[PDB]
Amino acid sequence: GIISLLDEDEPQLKEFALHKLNAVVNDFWAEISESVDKIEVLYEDEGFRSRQFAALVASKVFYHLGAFEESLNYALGAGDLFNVNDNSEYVETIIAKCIDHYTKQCVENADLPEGEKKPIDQRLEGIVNKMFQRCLDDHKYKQAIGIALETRRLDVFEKTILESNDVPGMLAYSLKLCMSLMQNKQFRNKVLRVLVKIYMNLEKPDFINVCQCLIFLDDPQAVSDILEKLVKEDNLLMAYQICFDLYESASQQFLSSVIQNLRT
Amino acid sequence: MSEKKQPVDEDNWDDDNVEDDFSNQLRAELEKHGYKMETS
Amino acid sequence: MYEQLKGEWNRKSPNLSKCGEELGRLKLVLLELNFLPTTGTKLTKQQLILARDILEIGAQWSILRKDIPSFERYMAQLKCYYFDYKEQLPESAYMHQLLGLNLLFLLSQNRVAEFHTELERLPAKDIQTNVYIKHPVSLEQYLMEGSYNKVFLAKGNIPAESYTFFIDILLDTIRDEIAGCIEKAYEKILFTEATRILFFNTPKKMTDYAKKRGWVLGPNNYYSFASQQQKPEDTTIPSTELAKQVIEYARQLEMIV
Amino acid sequence: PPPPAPQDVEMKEEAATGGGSTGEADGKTAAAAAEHSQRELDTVTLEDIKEGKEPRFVLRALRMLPSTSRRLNHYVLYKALLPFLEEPMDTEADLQFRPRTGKAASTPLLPEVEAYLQLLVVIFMMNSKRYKEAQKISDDLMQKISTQNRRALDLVAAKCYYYHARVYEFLDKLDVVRSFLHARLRTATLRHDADGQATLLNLLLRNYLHYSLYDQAEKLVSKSVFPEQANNNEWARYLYYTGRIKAIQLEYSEARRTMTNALRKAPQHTAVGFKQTVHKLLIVVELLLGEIPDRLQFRQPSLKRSLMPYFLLTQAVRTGNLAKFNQVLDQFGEKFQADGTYTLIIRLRHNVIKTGVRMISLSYSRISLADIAQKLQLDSPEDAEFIVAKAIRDGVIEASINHEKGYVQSKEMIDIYSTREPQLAFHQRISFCLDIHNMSVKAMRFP
Repeated sequence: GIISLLDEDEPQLKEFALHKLNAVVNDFWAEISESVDKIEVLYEDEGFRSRQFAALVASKVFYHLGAFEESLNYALGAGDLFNVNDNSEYVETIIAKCIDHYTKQCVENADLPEGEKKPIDQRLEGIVNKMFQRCLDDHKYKQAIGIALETRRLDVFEKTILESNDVPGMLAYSLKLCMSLMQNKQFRNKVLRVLVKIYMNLEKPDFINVCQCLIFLDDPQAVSDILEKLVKEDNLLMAYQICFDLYESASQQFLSSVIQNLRT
Repeated sequence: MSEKKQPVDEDNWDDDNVEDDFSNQLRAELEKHGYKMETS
Repeated sequence: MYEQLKGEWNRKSPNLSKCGEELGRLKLVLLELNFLPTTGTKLTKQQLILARDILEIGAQWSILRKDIPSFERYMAQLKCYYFDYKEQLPESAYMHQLLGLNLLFLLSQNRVAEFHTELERLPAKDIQTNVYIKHPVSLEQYLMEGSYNKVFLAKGNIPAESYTFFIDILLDTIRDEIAGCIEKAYEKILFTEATRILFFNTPKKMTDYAKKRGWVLGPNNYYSFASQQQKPEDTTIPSTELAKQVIEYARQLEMIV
Repeated sequence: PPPPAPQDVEMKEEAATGGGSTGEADGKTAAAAAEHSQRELDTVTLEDIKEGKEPRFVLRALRMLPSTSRRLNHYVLYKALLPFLEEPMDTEADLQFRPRTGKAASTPLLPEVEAYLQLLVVIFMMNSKRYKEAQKISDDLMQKISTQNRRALDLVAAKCYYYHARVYEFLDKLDVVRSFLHARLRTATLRHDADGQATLLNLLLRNYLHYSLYDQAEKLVSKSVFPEQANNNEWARYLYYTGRIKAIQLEYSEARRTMTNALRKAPQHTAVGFKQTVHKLLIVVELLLGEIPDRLQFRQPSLKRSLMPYFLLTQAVRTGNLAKFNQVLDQFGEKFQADGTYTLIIRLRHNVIKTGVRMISLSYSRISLADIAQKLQLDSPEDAEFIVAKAIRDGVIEASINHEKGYVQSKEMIDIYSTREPQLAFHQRISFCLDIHNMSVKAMRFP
């Protein structure tokens, strides 16, 4: 019975009222369930200094009901209490479905790749990279590669190779993993080339890198890159593998591409 | 079968409809009825 | 605690400046501690006891001022204050008639589900005591009878308890079905059934009521010559939409095979 | 000489039922359980029926490598409690066979309910269910290995939540278990629907019509319908509780059909008075209709000791005696206040007047007003015009008052012949029939 207290527009009793709200919120579920309009009254107010916690008790009643776009609105207008509060099933279920909204948002962001995409709250992705800092400090390669490709985005994936004093294998098995599952080529080309760039600029010269992108990306420029370097340091026991792979694996017209790049 | 609340809690018997109809209605069934015709 | 707390026992409400200054006072009372999360050191509940009683008399001062959302505000509040953890709530004699006024307006707005939820939240004292709830349930016998005679026959015995603002709404909520069947400028007078509105032979009060917002039926007819219900009697055009039901029925056959 | 026999067959209880359940649950998904794993209900109520005993089956539980063959045979051989119920965690943490955690946290622990000492082990059952509720909470934070709690242990889980109920009731009420329930709902809302909420919602209404009253309106926003109704027993008594609600919400014409439904969906037996005592307060709504037949078609003589008020009460209903009214009230109002009966005492007069007006209305095309004022114990012709309008009150059969002095010019109403009103409803009759054709389609879909 708190809409009687919601008759008051002074917030100086509304702090006591919201402390009542999260106290008997498990009993009075149907109290707010029609009072959503007055929740929007105290929410859209620019003078009510608890519109974020009004969005949280709105998160309570739409956690009792389970609405999605409401949780998107609480990602919007809950702000700080949407971000730092993350140790509860009450918050992790609704933000879990908001991460699901984010992964279909990334589906949208991979639907059309040239500008003009749908707008993104900086907080729905703020919880993404905030939960991803837990993934970086957790340091598990699942935690890196999973969220790095859930986003279908090469920036945080580029940042996943920048983690701590390990990665003896991501920089040699990452292409293996990405080829072992891939379905779309539209961004696979870019992932496959941005990995072999840092594999050319790895601490170790690798061979599976161009051994894979030379046949799944078949660049005349990359075969000229490995031609250029593996001739440039003047060793052929290392160009052994990939020149005899140029004949042994590759097919015709890629030999045409490299014979464009032979003498130079 | 304890259903969680309920454990806490033709001889003369088909005629009961006729009898509860006839409790205070024609309680003799004839001793006025055989004597109605000379009332009027 | 915190004086001018009980100082208006005889000069209760001549003024709204007194009652508005006590609105600010009670505002600060609500700002004093909290509602009910604190129980131990029982004096911190005894200010809630005194808060219950001064909000009882504040509801008296707010029902004197003829205010609907403030009085139901204090009714929700004092209802939750009788929904207090204190098993040791003493005899507050305001409870009987504040529940009486609650129940009175609660029936006056035609909430019989709320009438019986009030009956079922207190089955104990409503057996033989709580006479200003036991008298509205004799009134519920009278309205179980479907009252138009018994409104006057029960208004005979509520002469002075300041129930006035809400028994006036009871005299509002007395109904108009005979006006919705046979009235609207002529039945010579419908006086002898104790209906409150249908008294007062012809002042402009019941002339206003016999011409109130029209003639409650609506279109195509008056009650000077009655429709006897409303005159719907449309057609069997719905044979065509049951024919539509046949169409999607055959669709659902096709979905079944 | 009898107790060496449950050493054989009470052993084969866990062998056949539990061993087959766990082993056949390790594969063949959703035939993993629910072909003899949820034989659990009557085979484990029977375990609490079919058969010192208290420490024996609760020692030495978690051993190693799966030697429960030898360990349960030790439980057999040993027939010749302060840490003891916690010893299935004190031998070692269970650490394997996660379908067995709730199973052995239910089946050995629960026979103290039937041992009935209620003093020292109900708090130990509280602790054992703190362990089992630690499983319930920790299935999604620490047990990211496979399903094993929906497909088998959810149907086990709702049962042992009824056992939670059996423990929590015998001392007190529960409030923390309600938000705990709605959390259990949130981890069963979108992923895999369990009854669960409806279990402690039956308990919610069961203790709330005793002690809280706001919550039917919270059911209204909480009415996730759950049309699965697999047992139909829980759903039957669910209809019973909400029919008590609509009786106290004074909804009667809905109550008669939904409570007759709730009766006819009880296949129950055991004429101790389960179906009978639930059915009496069921057809209290027919006592509130204004119409009720003679209750000879409803009585089992085991209910007779309880209905010693009730038959004379329905006599008072069919009659109109105020002496019988008040006498049945004061004398025979015992044993029903424990169920709650005093909302019929206000409107038994309405029951009288509706029974009378039903008899007279279907009896008489035209009646007169100042003689229907003397059919029953009426008062006056103004009371009779009053009660004619109150006899309509909803849309009853045509009764126009002859509005000069002819008292009433009522007649019977017509056109129910066979013309459009039945064929207005037969679309919905065969809509129900095509719903049963959908039941035939799903009958084909069951394999």
